[PDB]
Amino acid sequence: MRAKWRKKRTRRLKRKRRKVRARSK
Amino acid sequence: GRVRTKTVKRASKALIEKYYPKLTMDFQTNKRLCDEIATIQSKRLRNKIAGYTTHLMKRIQKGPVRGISFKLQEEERERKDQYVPDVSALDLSHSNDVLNVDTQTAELVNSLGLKLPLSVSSVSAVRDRR
Amino acid sequence: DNSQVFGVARIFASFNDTFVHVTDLSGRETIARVTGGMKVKADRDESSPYAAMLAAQDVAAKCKEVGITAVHIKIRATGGTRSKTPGPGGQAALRALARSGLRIGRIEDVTPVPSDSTRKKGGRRGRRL
Amino acid sequence: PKKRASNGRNKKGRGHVKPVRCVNCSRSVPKDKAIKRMAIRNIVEAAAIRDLSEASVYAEYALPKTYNKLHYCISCAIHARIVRVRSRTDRRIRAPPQRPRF
Amino acid sequence: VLVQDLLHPTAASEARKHKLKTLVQSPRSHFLDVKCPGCLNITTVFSHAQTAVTCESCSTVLCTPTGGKAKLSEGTSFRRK
Amino acid sequence: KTPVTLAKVIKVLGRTGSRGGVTQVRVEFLEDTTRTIVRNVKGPVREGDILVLMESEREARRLR
Amino acid sequence: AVGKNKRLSKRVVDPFTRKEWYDIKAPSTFENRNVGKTLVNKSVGLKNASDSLKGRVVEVCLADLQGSEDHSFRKVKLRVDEVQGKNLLTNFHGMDFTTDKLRSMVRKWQTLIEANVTVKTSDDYVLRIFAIAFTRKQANQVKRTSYAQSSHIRQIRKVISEILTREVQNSTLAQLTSKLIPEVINKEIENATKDIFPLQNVHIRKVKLLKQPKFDLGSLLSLHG
RNA sequence: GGUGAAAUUCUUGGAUUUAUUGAAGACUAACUACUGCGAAAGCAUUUGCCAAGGACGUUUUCAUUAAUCAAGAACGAAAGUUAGGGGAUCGAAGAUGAUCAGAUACCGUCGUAGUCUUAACCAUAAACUAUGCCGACUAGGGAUCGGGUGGUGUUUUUCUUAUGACCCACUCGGCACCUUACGAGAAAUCAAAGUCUUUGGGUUCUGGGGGGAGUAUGGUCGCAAGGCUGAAACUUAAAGGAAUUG
RNA sequence: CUCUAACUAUAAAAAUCUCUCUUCUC
Ligand SMILES: [Mg+2]
Ligand SMILES: [Mg+2]
Ligand SMILES: [Mg+2]
Ligand SMILES: [Mg+2]
Ligand SMILES: [Mg+2]
Ligand SMILES: [Mg+2]
Ligand SMILES: [Mg+2]
Ligand SMILES: [Mg+2]
Ligand SMILES: [Mg+2]
Ligand SMILES: [Mg+2]
Ligand SMILES: [Mg+2]
Ligand SMILES: [Mg+2]
Ligand SMILES: [Mg+2]
Ligand SMILES: [Mg+2]
Ligand SMILES: [Mg+2]
Ligand SMILES: [Mg+2]
Ligand SMILES: [Mg+2]
Ligand SMILES: [Mg+2]
Ligand SMILES: [Mg+2]
Ligand SMILES: [Mg+2]
Ligand SMILES: [Mg+2]
Ligand SMILES: [Mg+2]
Ligand SMILES: [Zn+2]
Ligand SMILES: [Zn+2]
Repeated sequence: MRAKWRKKRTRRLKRKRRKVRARSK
Repeated sequence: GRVRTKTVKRASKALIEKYYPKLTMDFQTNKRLCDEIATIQSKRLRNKIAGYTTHLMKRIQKGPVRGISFKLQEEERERKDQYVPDVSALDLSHSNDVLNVDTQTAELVNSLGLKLPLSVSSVSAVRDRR
Repeated sequence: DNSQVFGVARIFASFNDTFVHVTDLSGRETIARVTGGMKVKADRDESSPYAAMLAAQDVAAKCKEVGITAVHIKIRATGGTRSKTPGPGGQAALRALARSGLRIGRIEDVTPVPSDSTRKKGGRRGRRL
Repeated sequence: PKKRASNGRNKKGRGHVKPVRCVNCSRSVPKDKAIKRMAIRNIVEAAAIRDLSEASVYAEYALPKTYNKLHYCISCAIHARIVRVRSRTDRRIRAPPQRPRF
Repeated sequence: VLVQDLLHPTAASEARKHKLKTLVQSPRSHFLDVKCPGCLNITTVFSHAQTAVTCESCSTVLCTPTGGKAKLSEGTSFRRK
Repeated sequence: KTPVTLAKVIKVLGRTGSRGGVTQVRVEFLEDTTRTIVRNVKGPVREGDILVLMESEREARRLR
Repeated sequence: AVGKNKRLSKRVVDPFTRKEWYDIKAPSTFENRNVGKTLVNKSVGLKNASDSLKGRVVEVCLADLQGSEDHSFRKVKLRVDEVQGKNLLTNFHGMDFTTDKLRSMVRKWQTLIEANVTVKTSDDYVLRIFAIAFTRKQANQVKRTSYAQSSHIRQIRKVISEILTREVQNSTLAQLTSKLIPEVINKEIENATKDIFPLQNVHIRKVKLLKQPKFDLGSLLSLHG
């Protein structure tokens, strides 16, 4: 693994969860 | 691919060192010599030693060289390095009697408090690139 | 002058398909546009010296037919953004022009060079062949 | 580990340097770590200097030369034989390799 | 090194070294008495003078501004005082 | 056309080619002896031989 | 070398049979007045050859136009204006350096000084002049380099600017070329800037035309004869 | 055209290469260096204006006004985001023809958003000298840049006194370099990473095995991307540094 | 103890891999 891409995956998860929260409100 | 290995080289070199007065430039004569005067078990090794010794004979007669230093060459160097010329070539005599110096060396001589006949001259201190 | 008919060879030598394109002193009227690819079959040895040599020989024949004897060569590379470096064919074309009867004079390096213009092709890490 | 004291860059006090593009591989690279060779060359080789000479008016021409300053990358330079991987104790010798033609 | 008289160094050492480094620091500058070519009025001038020191008698410059010691008027006469 | 040319090698320039069988040779033409050219030749060669060329314009470089 | 897609989105004629030759004569200031020959299509009214010729440019080394080899590195552009018949008259267009000398004298360990200026000449010609200078090792150097301080470049650059301003605004392009042939202006610059720094090998680069008044037929007639 | 090769794509409506030009936008080669400046990011055409700054010089002035910095603040590469001005090259996403078993990757031809700007944000980079700042000292040698000193120095000629540019010698300050250990460390190596078990000059900030993870949540700033602050449950006996030999 | 000159030019494709790791005092 290369920490760049792990951070990219984590930020993708962050974006997905933030969009879910925005749709929830 | 024949390179005349260490043993033959050292044996022939020692033969040179100890026997050069009694050696010639002819392969057959040195072959008979080295067979009679140095115990060699095998004929092939004897012949190789004789060949290398003859090659070194031709080399030495061509001129004294590295490594080989026997009695005659050492005596020649002894009588040749004891060479002493005539008057010392400094002697205040050669190169326009009363030799040239520089002003700073002149004042060294003056500060020493000795005579040391002198001839002052500047330097034109320009530093050439060269 | 010795009653000579001057011309300009002005070779353009990229790393592929060396060009030989002679014109008059005014530079506008073209003679013998035949190039390296004209005289080779592979379409990939165009940069090879053979293509340039045959092109130069045919140019020389055309020049002898039209009267231009002495030449003023202007060697050019692609230059500009691309590598600033002369191609291999153009020099052989120049030599072939030299052999075949014609005369030379004032060979020039007319490589177009920029003063850092043109953010150019390749990307950050560049070619990755 | 510290491979080279000068970091193999030769910047050491500039912060940032303007990038330059490689001649062959077109890689952007800091201009100091952009190994550079002054390709100063005669416009034709000796195999054609004669050929041009007898086919030349203006006898004894100056035969003008072509100059260029190749700014390689490092990958092309090591691949295209310009720079050679030398031994550890020989890295610290920065003089050109002993008078190419003597 | 390793054995010195820092208290009695050679005068050459005093001269060569930068000031503020001597045992006691004394400014390398000095004061000079200078005669203007026009009027005989003598004037006292600091070696590294800053402003153009015209004589009070007449508008004749005696020193010119410079990073180091001021440059004179090429005709006036200076003596170290 | 029969522009066959003859050239005597004066120096053997080692041996070139990945195969290790082709020789670079510096041949001076028998006609116009003042001119010399280097060319590639396949087969055994020694200096002093005289060799045949269909083309004499082509300069031969190393065969990679 | 055979065929191609030929995405068209015999009737051949000879190129040279319908073509004809013309001669070029240089301004009388130049030494070797005969320049060479140029190829034209055959003269047919309604687009006569005269319309095509006037405006062309001929690109010739200065050593050719003088005879000696000391002018090898220079290279003059001439503009085709008047057609006499079997011979055409050309006015001065521009003058330049060959790239080889320029690249040769731009070496390391000596910074260059460039001086650009845009000046009207004596009569009406708007021109642009470049000046290239290089620092010189004094013949006692032990420091291996001859960099100049930006103040020195400022002074030398300005001085060259007024030097060119005077030498162009005072005399016309013909007299300008008269000064240009024996490069008196170069040694003038070297002398005028000698007190700043040695400044090896100053030269005038890319004498570039910008604008011309109307035609001045009489000027051309006086130029050639 | 382009390449290891191959087409993709433009071509007698004459493509490509020619000569003049013109257009817009971009950058500022070659000089360009173990070289300059700045707090850092960074900064390279000319000229004017605007203020600013270090170093040097200073027998000028105040006399502790200082250093580091929690809280607070200003700058802060690229990429990103708003709108408006641009619109050339180049080019993420896409469109294409090759490579391969497959290739929406590497080679190649178009190509939006972006690169360029004006206001508004964002504040992160391998922002690296992976070395915090201010101090003092310790070892020799060269050069380099800025400044100032002496040269009865040389080139310069405006007869010549003045400049300038060099040569020498000295000094102050900066990027650095070479030899070396007599010190240091684990070693690479360092003239600072020394003056440290002979442990003490003043100071801020960081870390306590590795994964979990710079993740969950709570704040906090931002329109947005996300930035700062920031654990545990659990799991593991190693992960890691340096050099040595294959 | 006076010395500042010569140069060339390649990047086709190439993926994967099972046990079994242990012993130095006289
Ligand atoms: Mg590779
Ligand atoms: Mg490594
Ligand atoms: Mg390097
Ligand atoms: Mg066309
Ligand atoms: Mg500078
Ligand atoms: Mg700085
Ligand atoms: Mg520049
Ligand atoms: Mg804080
Ligand atoms: Mg941006
Ligand atoms: Mg926009
Ligand atoms: Mg594909
Ligand atoms: Mg793609
Ligand atoms: Mg691959
Ligand atoms: Mg691509
Ligand atoms: Mg494109
Ligand atoms: Mg950070
Ligand atoms: Mg850090
Ligand atoms: Mg820091
Ligand atoms: Mg932990
Ligand atoms: Mg983690
Ligand atoms: Mg948050
Ligand atoms: Mg390791
Ligand atoms: Zn490269
Ligand atoms: Zn007075």
